Amino acid sequence: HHWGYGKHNGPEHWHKDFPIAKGERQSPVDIDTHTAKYDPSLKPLSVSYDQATSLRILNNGHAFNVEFDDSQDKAVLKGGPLDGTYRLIQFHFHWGSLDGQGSEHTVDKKKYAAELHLVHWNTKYGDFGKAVQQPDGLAVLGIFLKVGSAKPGLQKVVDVLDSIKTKGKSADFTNFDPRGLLPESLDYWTYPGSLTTPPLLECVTWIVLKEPISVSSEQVLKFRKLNFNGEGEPEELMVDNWRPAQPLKNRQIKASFK
Ligand SMILES: NS(=O)(=O)OCCCCCCCCCCOS(N)(=O)=O
Ligand SMILES: [Cl-]
Ligand SMILES: [Zn+2]
Repeated sequence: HHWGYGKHNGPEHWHKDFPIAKGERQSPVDIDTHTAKYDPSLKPLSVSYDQATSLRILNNGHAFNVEFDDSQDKAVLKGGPLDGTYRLIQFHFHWGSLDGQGSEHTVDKKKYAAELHLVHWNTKYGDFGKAVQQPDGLAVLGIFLKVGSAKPGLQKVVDVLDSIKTKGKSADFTNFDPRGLLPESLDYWTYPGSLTTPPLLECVTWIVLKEPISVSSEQVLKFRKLNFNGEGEPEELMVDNWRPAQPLKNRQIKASFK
């Protein structure tokens, strides 16, 4: 009985094996655009993905991960609410069975068709492992996806999904440039949160971009063709692999824009 997104192992069940699920700084959260406050103290955000090196893509039975070589200081995120340097280790998506849902974070309760998460760990901690043991060990850049025009930079990921249909499958995936997944504006909302999947560790400084990127219906449709199950097992389409908004509690969401 592993955690998942179904009726018996979904988000409402996670708290049992991971009690932190009802903790003080859980993610995602609804972003009330009116209560969020512009924060002058925020330094401009710096996203340097020019030397990013993807290695492979994997279907972990929950979503698919495009992994990067974080052994050197290549793809890094800095500035903004962040202190020091954060290194890109991987990115993945959360999407729905329908365009009307899929994103984890919401803006004034609005749910986007999907959400992109670029995961980075604080280099002051050496590696990813030691970083997820720190309140500021991680920084995740979240980008909303809506259905409309196709996103050219995403097609390479799309055409490769066929090779990793089922849980456990992986395929080499080099030279993928994540800069092709970024919207025009770096305007964002930021707050202290956690991983949205178990172990739901509260080590994350979330940075959610205001401007969503648009992908085509055909692109998101292929995401939906993926499987939760492993090869040779009953087909369970990989859809609605998103955790709903959690209590904001003792927190304030700051805006990088006025
Ligand atoms: N293997 S290790 O010791 O180096 O580290 C274990 C960490 C376990 C947790 C891994 C979590 C990885 C991110 C999952 C998605 O999070 S989200 N959706 O972006 O909030
Ligand atoms: Cl199901
Ligand atoms: Zn995620």
